[PDB]
Amino acid sequence: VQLVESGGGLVQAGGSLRLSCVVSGSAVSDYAMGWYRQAPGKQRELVAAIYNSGRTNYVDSVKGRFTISKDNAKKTVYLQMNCLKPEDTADYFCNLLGATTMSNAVWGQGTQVTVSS
Ligand SMILES: [Hg+2]
Repeated sequence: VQLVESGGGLVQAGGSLRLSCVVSGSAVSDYAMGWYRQAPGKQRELVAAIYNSGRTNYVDSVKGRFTISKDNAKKTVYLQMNCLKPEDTADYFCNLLGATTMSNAVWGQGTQVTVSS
């Protein structure tokens, strides 16, 4: 898969961002997708998942604050990020679910989110 993230930036605590992930091919239509984040001294962790049916789930720390969605026609996955806190500072990536362990996974450059206090 080919993946290009955008929308990150510097934001103030309490603010909002909308991240986009444009995917080549039909991955958005064919596979469950997720948004991941990698904090300074950590590994990539799944924070939001969207399943083929349109069902979603979230890690507890972002539930109610972040919303994952997709547009099949635009081959894009979105992460609406509200109620941002400094602890959300991280590099954000989108990918097929399982990409942290599955063979031949490919990652984009990610998009950096920095939340100031
Ligand atoms: Hg909130």
